[PDB]
Amino acid sequence: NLPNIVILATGGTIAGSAAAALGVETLIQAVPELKTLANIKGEQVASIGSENMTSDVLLTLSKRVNELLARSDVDGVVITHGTDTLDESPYFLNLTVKSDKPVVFVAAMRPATAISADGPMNLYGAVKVAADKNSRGRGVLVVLNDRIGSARFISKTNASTLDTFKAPEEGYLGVIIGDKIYYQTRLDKVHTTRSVFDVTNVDKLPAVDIIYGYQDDPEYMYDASIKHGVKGIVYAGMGAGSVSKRGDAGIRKAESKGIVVVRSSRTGSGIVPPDAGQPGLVADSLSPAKSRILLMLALTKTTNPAVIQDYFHAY
Amino acid sequence: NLPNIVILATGGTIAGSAAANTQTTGYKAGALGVETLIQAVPELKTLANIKGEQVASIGSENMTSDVLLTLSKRVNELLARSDVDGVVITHGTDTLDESPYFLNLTVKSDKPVVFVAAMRPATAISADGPMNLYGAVKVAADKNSRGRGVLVVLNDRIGSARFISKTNASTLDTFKAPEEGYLGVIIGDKIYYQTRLDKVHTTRSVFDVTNVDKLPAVDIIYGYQDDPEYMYDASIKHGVKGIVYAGMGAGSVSKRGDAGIRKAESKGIVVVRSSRTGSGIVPPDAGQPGLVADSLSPAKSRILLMLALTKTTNPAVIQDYFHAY
Amino acid sequence: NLPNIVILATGGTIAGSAAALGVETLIQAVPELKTLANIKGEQVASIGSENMTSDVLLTLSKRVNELLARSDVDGVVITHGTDTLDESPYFLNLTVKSDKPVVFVAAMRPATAISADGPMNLYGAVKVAADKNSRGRGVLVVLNDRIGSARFISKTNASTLDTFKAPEEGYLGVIIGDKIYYQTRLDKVHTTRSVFDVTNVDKLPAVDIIYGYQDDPEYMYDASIKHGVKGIVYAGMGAGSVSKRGDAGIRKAESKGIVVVRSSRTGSGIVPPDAGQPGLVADSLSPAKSRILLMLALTKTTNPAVIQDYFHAY
Amino acid sequence: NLPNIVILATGGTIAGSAAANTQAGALGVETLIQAVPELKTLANIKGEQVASIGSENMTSDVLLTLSKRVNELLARSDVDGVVITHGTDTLDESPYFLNLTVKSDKPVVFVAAMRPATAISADGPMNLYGAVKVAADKNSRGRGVLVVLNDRIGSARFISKTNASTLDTFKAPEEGYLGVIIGDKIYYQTRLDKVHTTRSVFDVTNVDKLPAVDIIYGYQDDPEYMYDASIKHGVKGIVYAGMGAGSVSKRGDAGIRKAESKGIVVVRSSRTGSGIVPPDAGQPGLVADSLSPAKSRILLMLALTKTTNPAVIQDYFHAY
Ligand SMILES: N[C@@H](CC(=O)O)C(=O)O
Ligand SMILES: N[C@@H](CC(=O)O)C(=O)O
Ligand SMILES: N[C@@H](CC(=O)O)C(=O)O
Ligand SMILES: N[C@@H](CC(=O)O)C(=O)O
Repeated sequence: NLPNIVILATGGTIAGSAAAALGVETLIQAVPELKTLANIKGEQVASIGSENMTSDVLLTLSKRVNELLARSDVDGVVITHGTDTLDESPYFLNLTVKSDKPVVFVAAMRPATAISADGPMNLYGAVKVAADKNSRGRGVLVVLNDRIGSARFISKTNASTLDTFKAPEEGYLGVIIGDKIYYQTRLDKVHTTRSVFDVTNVDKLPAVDIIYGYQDDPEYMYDASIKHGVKGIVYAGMGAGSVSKRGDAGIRKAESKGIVVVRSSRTGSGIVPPDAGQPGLVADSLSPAKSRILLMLALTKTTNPAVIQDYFHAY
Repeated sequence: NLPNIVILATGGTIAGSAAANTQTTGYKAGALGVETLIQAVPELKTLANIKGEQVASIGSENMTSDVLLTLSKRVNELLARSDVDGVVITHGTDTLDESPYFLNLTVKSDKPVVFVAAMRPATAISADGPMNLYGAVKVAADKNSRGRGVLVVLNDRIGSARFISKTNASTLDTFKAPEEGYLGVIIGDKIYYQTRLDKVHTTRSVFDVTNVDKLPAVDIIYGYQDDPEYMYDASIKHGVKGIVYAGMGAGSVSKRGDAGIRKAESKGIVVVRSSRTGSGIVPPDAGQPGLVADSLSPAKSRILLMLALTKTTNPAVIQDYFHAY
Repeated sequence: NLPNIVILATGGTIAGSAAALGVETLIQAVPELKTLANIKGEQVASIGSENMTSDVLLTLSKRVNELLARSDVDGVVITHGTDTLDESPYFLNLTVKSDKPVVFVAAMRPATAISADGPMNLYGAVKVAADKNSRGRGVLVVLNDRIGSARFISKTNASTLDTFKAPEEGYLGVIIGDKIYYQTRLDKVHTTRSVFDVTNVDKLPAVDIIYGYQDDPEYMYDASIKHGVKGIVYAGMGAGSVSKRGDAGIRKAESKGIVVVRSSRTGSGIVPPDAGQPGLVADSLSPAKSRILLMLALTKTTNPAVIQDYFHAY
Repeated sequence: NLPNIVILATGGTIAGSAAANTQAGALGVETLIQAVPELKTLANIKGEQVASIGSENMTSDVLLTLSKRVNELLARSDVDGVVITHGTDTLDESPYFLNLTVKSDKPVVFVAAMRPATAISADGPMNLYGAVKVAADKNSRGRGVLVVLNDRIGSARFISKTNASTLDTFKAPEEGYLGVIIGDKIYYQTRLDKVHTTRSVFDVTNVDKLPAVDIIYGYQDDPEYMYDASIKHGVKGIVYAGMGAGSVSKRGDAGIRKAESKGIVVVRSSRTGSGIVPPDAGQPGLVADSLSPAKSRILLMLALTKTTNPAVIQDYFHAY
């Protein structure tokens, strides 16, 4: 009679130890309170720092997620993950998961052996959220610090705080307070069941690099991407994707070689607006790191700029 | 009879023209002169005797350190004069993260140095420029602005060069510091100071570019999943003196990054691990290469690192700098 | 071919003169509205929103409902002051019953100020209202290039242009470079799905807001009691926490049939249920929005459990 | 060798228990101290139990007691600083009281915790550690009264509970934090540009009862009678939690004026949660500057022990 939730562990600080790494079965054991929310099965997809998360491991994760959500005896899925790269992995699965069932990413800033470690509660909130049927159809979820954020908006905004994960402009989809879920907001983009993206039959994703925008920014960074035959480049623009004349050169250069370039921003938030005056596609409100994921996945369907641009406004 | 303020222009949307007023995105930055700017706010004659000066007429995307030196040498030139009470600097927003901070390190006077910008062209409806400029001259003329570090004014806020930054691509209230706030606000034609910068700045800064003609080259390299090593090889192949890593979370290096950083350190390039995050502390970790950016943005870390390398190549001296400025 | 939009004028700083105004002056001032829609102006009232009252709200609410029921009205823009934009839009959010966009707009600076925000806000509001894609999103609050939900957004700073924020909830959408980007949707009961109708209401119940604080006087409840208020909202310390003096005074009111909601003086967040304390609980609703919900709920029911649920659903 | 730090306990959720860890009985100061053995690496601790209450119930009387005692401790050469355990519900006020009230350079760090000590991932232990770390840094000196939760060091003058229930609640969007605590080092970033502690004129050393000040909220249809009830019960000051920038409706206008008739001092603050309420000649009452309703009661309250002069009280609000 209780929901059947699978915890796929991938590593991260939620799984570390010290005197201030640890497998899935322990994370579960450190919170016996999980018993009261779901029947839990644990599975170890990887044990790496999320900084070392790569498109390849994401292909395995995504495939295993869809494989499990296809099952009649799996109600939702909770994914244990680091925070340094939690910007990208949930957005990946938001684009790539074929189910309506809850996929929920959980993480912690303090390791399990820290004074007032956030992992235990984050995990509890994440399983509770996953075990809720009202949690379906919401897109991939990101749960830490009592907040349920959308994979499309939520990112790490502070380097070291427990409350890092924010989306200033779009808030949190909802909230977990006093052992109650409080949904307030619904993502208004294409995701999960409605997404045209399918990585089920993909062995390898196209390479996509990220170039920063800044005063005196080198044109030779683009030459690198161009040389190594990268498929896409995400410019992390000054302000609203603004390019200097080196950005301009580098980008236009890349574009003649058939490299799809998307101008995002280095600011943290907001719309990069369309502009005939500048080269490259526009990222809408997509962060540089999430733009990479969308571009990377977009480059498995098409190379067409207007089409991909279309994705960038809808996804 | 009243304070003598000088406005030094560098271009930017504050001085952008556009064909129509409904249009907010995609125009000509630095199309108009400091005199056109000043003329549109005749209210400034209530605050200051104003002299305008055109240092540059570029969009701040194209702001180069070469113009920064020139600008920094000029501010110091003026504030040393008896007839100059404070400077206002009109500037783009795209790169207003870095120019204020630069002069925060290189200005040598108590006097107010207030950068000012607009998110909307002068032609836009409800253009923020005039009010912003009014506030900028206000702050500058007020003796009580003295010794507060270099200041950034937009949207009735007075932020510190050290903390403030463009936090949104396109909104008027872009310039924020979640963790540090604003030194002061401007409300009902009054200045309210609330905060002071608890870092080293201006008069007490050890960095002096009065006689420097070429600042050392510093590249920023982003952190992300599947980040390539070859970007580090690129900076090395080009004789760069410092690299700022815009790291994942608190400057976390991937395998590729660790190796890339480490190649750079071999050939004597100083590496600072900053954060793509947007705020907060990158703490020392002796299990990771390069030094640590404290709470300085990749943009700002690039500036300090650059100016640091004019003084020393000592990794420990520079690490001290990040913790102090 | 171009959408029909009625701008309903209520007053506010968006319509103020200085030495450093009717709906038609406002319209005249943004000639670019003509590119967005065909515009009719109406002056519902001309007050500072600080002087906005339930009975003017009713007049407005019915008029809005009346306008939106026409074939030839596509949407409604309400010009209004900021000091009470917390309340007015939420009111309409529950009482309106078309999917047609109802867009409140305001300005922190008067039209005469350097870099006055009125014109641009008014432009945005109309653009939003004239967009087919705006339908059925609940009542909206446009200022400073954001589309806020009436359920969430509130004045968070006394005097800045960007005052209107909902930290926990962000914006519904945004207006950048002359285009609208919708991003999130109100996951609460609103407009067409709301049970709250005021068509047949002449006077709304009286509801007071009492502030929570160290040494808070119990007599404030005694006062609200003397004047036979129907409901009290408590702007509690923290998550709606009562002192002994608040505990007893609320319990006092509750025994006289007055319905008490416990909200927060904090600015955001959930006041969770608690059997150890009296009053109902305000979910994430502010004190000012709690008033609007409670006073409307009092037109329907006096039943604590039903009222309580409204606060979790609406 | 190590700094001597006194912990003064007043109660609060930091000292709060519950039946299960997934969700109240009181816990002593020494229970809080033994829960964190790592404190001994930071300082010598003395525990002192001043009160044991929810901060809902914190009164101006106990704050007087809390003040006199903190001044008495800090006056000693062998006391380097004091950490105060206090509920979150009324940390808006107590800290600011002490900020005007303490005569010492020496750190006064308030600490609290949003989740009970009993709760899974409870925030009490780490918060206090932080609070003691700050109180035992000699660099915490001369910064005014300090508030530590969620790794942040906030100024008493600015910081407030902005969310009902979350861990990161205590913010000040316009002013930020004075410092933060990250990876077991303190990082100072900002200084309070206001009169505080040693420069304050507010002396309650010989004050037994504080004047009464009510807070009356501003809203649509706001009743004039709140003001009358304030008046009837001999209140010496009223703080107005106004609409926008302390804006008064016809009723608050009449009501304030009435209270001004009786020599009740009124301050127009704001219900919004941040920002400047400007002077407006065409409106009654004094003006709060950027002070919240809660902190305004506190500043008004103390000003009325010193003076009843409208001009002088207004100066306090632009200075403190
Ligand atoms: N390096 C860690 C950081 C964290 O989880 O907080 C990670 O795996 O992402
Ligand atoms: N592209 C412009 C943006 C602005 O100033 O608002 C610049 O940086 O010059
Ligand atoms: N007093 C004005 C303030 C404003 O609109 O900004 C009002 O009507 O609310
Ligand atoms: N009721 C508690 C709330 C808390 O501390 O979290 C108090 O203020 O004492």
